[PDB]
Amino acid sequence: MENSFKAALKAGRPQIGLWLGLSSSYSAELLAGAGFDWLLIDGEHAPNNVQTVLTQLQAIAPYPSQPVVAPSWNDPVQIKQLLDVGTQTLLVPMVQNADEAREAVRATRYPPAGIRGVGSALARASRWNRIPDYLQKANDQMCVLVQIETREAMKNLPQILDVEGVDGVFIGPADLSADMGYAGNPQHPEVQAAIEQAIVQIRESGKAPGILIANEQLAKRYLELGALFVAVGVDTTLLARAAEALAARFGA
Amino acid sequence: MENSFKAALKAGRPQIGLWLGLSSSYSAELLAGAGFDWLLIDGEHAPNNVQTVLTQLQAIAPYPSQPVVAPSWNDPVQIKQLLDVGTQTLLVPMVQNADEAREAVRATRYPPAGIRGVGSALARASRWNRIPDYLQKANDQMCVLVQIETREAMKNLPQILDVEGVDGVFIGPADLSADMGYAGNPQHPEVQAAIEQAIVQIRESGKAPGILIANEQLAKRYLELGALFVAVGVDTTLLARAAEALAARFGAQATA
Amino acid sequence: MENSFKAALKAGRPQIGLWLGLSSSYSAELLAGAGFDWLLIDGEHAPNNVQTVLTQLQAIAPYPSQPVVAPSWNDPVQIKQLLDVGTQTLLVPMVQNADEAREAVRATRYPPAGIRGVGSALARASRWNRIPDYLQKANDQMCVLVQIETREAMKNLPQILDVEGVDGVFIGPADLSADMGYAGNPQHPEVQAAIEQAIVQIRESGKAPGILIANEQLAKRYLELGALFVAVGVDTTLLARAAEALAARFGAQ
Amino acid sequence: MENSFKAALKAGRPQIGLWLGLSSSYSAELLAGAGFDWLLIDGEHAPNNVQTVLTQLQAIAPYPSQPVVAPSWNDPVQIKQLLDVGTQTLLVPMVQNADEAREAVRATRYPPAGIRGVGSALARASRWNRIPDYLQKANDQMCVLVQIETREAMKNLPQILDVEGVDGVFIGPADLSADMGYAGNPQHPEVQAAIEQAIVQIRESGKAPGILIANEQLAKRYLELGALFVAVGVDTTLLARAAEALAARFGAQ
Amino acid sequence: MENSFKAALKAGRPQIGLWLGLSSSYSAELLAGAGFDWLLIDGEHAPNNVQTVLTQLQAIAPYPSQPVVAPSWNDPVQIKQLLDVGTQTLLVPMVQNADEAREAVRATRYPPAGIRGVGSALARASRWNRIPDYLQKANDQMCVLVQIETREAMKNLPQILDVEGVDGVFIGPADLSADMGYAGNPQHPEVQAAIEQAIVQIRESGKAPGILIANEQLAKRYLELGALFVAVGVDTTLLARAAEALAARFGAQAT
Amino acid sequence: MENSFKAALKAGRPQIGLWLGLSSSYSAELLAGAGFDWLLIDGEHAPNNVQTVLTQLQAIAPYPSQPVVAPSWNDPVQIKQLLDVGTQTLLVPMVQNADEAREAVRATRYPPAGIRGVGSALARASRWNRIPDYLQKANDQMCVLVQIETREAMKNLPQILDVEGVDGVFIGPADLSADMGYAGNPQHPEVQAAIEQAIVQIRESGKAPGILIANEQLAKRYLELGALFVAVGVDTTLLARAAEALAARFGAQA
Ligand SMILES: [Ca+2]
Ligand SMILES: [Ca+2]
Ligand SMILES: [Ca+2]
Ligand SMILES: [Ca+2]
Ligand SMILES: [Ca+2]
Ligand SMILES: [Co+2]
Ligand SMILES: [Co+2]
Ligand SMILES: [Co+2]
Ligand SMILES: [Co+2]
Ligand SMILES: [Co+2]
Ligand SMILES: [Co+2]
Repeated sequence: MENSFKAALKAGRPQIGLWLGLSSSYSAELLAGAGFDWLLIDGEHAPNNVQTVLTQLQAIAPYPSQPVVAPSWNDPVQIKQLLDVGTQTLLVPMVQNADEAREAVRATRYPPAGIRGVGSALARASRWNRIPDYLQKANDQMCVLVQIETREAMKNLPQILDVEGVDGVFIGPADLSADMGYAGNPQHPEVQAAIEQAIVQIRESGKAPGILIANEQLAKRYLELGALFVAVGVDTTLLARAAEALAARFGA
Repeated sequence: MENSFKAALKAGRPQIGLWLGLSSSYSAELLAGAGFDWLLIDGEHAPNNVQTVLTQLQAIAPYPSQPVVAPSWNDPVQIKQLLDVGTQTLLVPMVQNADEAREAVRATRYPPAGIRGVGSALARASRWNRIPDYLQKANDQMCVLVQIETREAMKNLPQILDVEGVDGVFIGPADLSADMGYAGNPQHPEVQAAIEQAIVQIRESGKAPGILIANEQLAKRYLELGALFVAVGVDTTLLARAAEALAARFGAQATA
Repeated sequence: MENSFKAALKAGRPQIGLWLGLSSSYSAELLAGAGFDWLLIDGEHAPNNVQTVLTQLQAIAPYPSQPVVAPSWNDPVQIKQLLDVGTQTLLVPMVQNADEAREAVRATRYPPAGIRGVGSALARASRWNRIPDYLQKANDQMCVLVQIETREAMKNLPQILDVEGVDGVFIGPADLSADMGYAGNPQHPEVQAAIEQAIVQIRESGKAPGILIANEQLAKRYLELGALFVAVGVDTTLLARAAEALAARFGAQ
Repeated sequence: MENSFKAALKAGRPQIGLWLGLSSSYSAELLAGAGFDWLLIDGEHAPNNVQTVLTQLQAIAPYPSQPVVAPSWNDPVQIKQLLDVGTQTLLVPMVQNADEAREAVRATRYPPAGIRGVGSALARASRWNRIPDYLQKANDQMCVLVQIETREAMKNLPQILDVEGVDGVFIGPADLSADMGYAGNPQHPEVQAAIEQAIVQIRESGKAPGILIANEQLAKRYLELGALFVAVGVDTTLLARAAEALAARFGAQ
Repeated sequence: MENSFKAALKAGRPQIGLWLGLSSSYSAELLAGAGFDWLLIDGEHAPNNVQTVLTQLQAIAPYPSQPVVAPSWNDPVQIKQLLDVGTQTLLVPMVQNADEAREAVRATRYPPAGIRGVGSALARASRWNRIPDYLQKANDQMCVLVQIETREAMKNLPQILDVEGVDGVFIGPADLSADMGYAGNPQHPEVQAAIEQAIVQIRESGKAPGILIANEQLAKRYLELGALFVAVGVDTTLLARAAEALAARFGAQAT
Repeated sequence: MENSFKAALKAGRPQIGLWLGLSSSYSAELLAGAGFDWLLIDGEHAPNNVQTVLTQLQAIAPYPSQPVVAPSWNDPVQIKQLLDVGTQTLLVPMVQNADEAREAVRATRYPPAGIRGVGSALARASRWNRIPDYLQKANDQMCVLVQIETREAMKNLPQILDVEGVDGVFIGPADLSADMGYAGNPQHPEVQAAIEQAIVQIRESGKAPGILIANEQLAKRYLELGALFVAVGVDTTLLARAAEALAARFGAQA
């Protein structure tokens, strides 16, 4: 049950990812064979739930690409449910301060380190108790990534980076650009300045920076600045744009 | 992406609705062709979730009937999710005061006007970013309808009616009659007085009054008093009652 | 595991039914409480499969109303599958002659009386072998109903009524009226003559006549002539027409 | 509408249960015929939601075994939704004190007794308004069981037992053992001591004690100590362990 | 209930299509807004059934793109079922001769023209009997497209082209190339020759030629030769190829 | 994409299986970790279809246990569909003679060897065209097992064994006992005699015998006789019987 994504990040190995919003275990398997280091199953902005996360985890399982899951909110209940179907790496939206970051971490750990609910007998996570000593091994293989997505989050970043158990800090540019007054224009220089400053600040604390960006040149820039988990595209967009451009080339 | 239901309410055009509790994209399509101005996908009291709301929206889409969604609660996370699958008109249950009404409005609006989370590449709402100016146009096409459903809510109605972004106020007679101590009996005179008083107060404010009522004579009365979005039946009831009546017209059979 | 629909046909007690085409286990439950003697899960003209039939059977189970299933065709493999999920009364479409009726019967019976495939350990039908002597009891609780739906079938009614194991013969007025040249108009005198003649003919053989008809006055006539399983409405129609009438009472009118 | 699990509880009848985590209406039906007094549909630790709870309730309905549902948390909204699809017995997780217990009770009762939202017309719970007088009878048929799963809850037990409407108090050994420093080892003597003490307090207060324990010898011990709703197995475990043993018997030794 | 795809083929307006194998009503909607003239819901080689076809038809409905459905075989029962959920254009696989083509036609028509079973009260196709005189109007709005996919079928093309109610003839290049001994790869001179001669012959008969090909240069060539329904890509391929190229630009490789 | 089950049978290595009729990708995963050599997804007597077969194959994929699928009938179209979602080993019910065996084989092979329809671009089987030279390599990794389940099939067994592409012959005791006149009692000596004779006959032709039997003593005997793919239990039975026995230990009375 070693979490290989977590190990790679701790080792400073950059991981290239794809964001999955098609909410299908079928297209998930198709994309699991595409060569990405990680895949993000989006429970916040795509029509996923615990049940569809489960089937996408099952589809992805035999492939080299590692799954990461975003809950719809920093909710300990939903987090519990996602961990039990086998989620080991979690990308938590809208973490605004160190207290919220701490609660995200505590939501993933069994007592006394946290408040994760115990139900190993019926969890896929323990393979229904086939994994020996699962309850003693689980906490150390959880990888908690928190999203900073507002000015308020930026103010609290130094404190957030001091929270033990926060393995990575992810910058959400859509939300950040909107909160900064540039909605839909994360490429704006003021937003970019905040993003670059944050990436360096995160890496400088010895934690892993991450980000999603559709511009491949920006993605390379962030990697140069020390980003360690970079999502470089989104499935819905890849499909829609490729389809539209094809139709257009035939005058449809 | 302009919200035609919102525009109709703003113009003062009465809209006749059916409540959908069958939680099926199939029956949703069947009912979408029946001639209603609006259909309510009930996420509060029917076994719906974000995924089933999506398929019902897809089913209804080619028809003129406009979808409205009731979330299970005034919860910004659920509202975010419903909006991203394409919900533009929301009927929020159990809005008790103007602070709650304001929170419902803010949940539907992107910053700085609200706290709606941004995920347009993934959203049916933006047609997966096919709408270039989606983020700039979205707020103005959201239609927030708040349900007042308790004695407490009725006391707060004047302040609720001043909340910018509340486009309509809907009276929920089942919850209201129960809160008033008349469960299952909205026909009661004290309940009817609170309802009529509320419709008139809403009307005078310039916002749209709405209500659900299965009694067609009451429905007509409410429309006469100025109600602008009136749901006049429920799919489960229509089906059950028509089926029960039909079986009964044949009754028990003689053994021969 | 007694087939009470079958027993009622044998008692001579007419059974009033509703046709289910909403293809939902939720609306199936709602309608199971509506007071019908039987409910037809339509696998031919509604978007059902073996899986949705199963969930509809589960939904209906605690209610008095008895389920009947129409497969999409007289196909022994599909029939095998529907029986294993627990179907005991079948309404087979487009049965054109005695050969086809015999094949429908044999599809429902274990050897040597037929060719039903054996898989009781897996089957809801046996409650996963919880029911003792299931394999020895099952054949006799099957109720085979065959639809006659064309001029050819009507012509061949006498041979069909001689088939052992055919418990009832059901007239399908939509397909019949179309085949007769009156599509959409089963109320045509020529179609009604064929229907009434058939009902009497079936009644006389000792087998049960059945029919689906949305006109209530016609239904009462068919009952008067001896019909024993009469479906008197369709869920999709009841809902659609009720919704439409309601909207209209508030529209232009 | 009569809640027979609640009735049994009030009569002091010990009820033997099976925990369901397979999240399937198909295996639910198979297990509903197995002879258990009750079945726990786990909304907290199995991949269930309101919709799958509904289908499992429909599957279980015609059997004697009574359903109990664990919501994922003490959340009035989820509780409202679970009640409307027909849940009458709730096993609420992580109830830490008396205030939380009272809020669980209030979430199940209509005004003016509580805050349960009213939507009887489209609820399976009322059979779509086919149950009279549903709204007047519903509150009394709700059965609220609260789970005590931490040292804090154990400390607060005396006060929790004083909450009207709490019909039963359930000890969660997995969560309790972890909270006490023995994760994966509820067998441990000190955990056992805490469990046995709680059962006594509960029984002596006049409320029903409950527990889940897969070790049958410990189950029988808890029953002897006065526990009244005891879940003695988990479907996933029964299936996994049985399959593993079968495979191993055909492998080396 | 007017079948506009049929009307386009009859008018000689070339229709550009995309093949749908993702078997999802969600991606079907996303693709329905991409600007194609038609979309093929593949019930033969993708994990679809009558129920999933229905949901895809519903997702596609409000968009201009017209749905076409390939059943898994020329089976009148499956055809009956597909039609009742609202399919009006069928792409029937492995039609080998004129008799089989005629049987495909008859499966889509009510008596006396065919053997389609009558179930209009519960069919989406009639909008649950809201379309007045549906039973009298339905036949003329059915569009039957037959796939020729073997050397035998190619030999029988002249006779297949003489079958009334066959509105179009589609060449299946993967199956045809396999039958010709090229193991599913149609990019050989002799396969191309067979395809091109067939397109010309179909068009000269006054029927619509169709084809699926992922190579855009070949698609353009087939349009130049008179093909009227050309599918120019497959959803699974577009997605897989787009994703793999993207990973490869960051060094991430699956090859 | 090598079929390891097929290779095992060829090598004469016995494979222990579990029959899956719970029709769930969730329980399929749970049972995939249980230690079996193979798992039978039953499309004939459990409520499965191509779509549910697909999700069970996906669930099973990262485990050692190899999937086998039983179609509902020897139907080329259904076989085509099952193969495209990734099925490589088929257990075909009610194969009665050599013509039927030969047609099962042809249904699994691309031309010229068979009539399997070509749709590689959208098949999980080819992993959407990532498996190089899939169409050229697919035929040799297909494993065709035919079920003999009637007296007629028994009579025709020698010719069935003489059809190339038939990799294994499976005896279906429930159907066979019924056709023989002992419905529900496979244990009857006359059925057992037929079964044992068939097993030796299959082994002697060089091909792999298989059977399903829930009685573990009988299973061991069939293995001793040279059966090479033996299913020793059924998921639904395992679960129902274990649950019932548990309830009964606490007082449950029928
Ligand atoms: Ca510090
Ligand atoms: Ca514009
Ligand atoms: Ca009756
Ligand atoms: Ca000609
Ligand atoms: Ca070879
Ligand atoms: Co964000
Ligand atoms: Co209300
Ligand atoms: Co008919
Ligand atoms: Co617990
Ligand atoms: Co082809
Ligand atoms: Co068999």
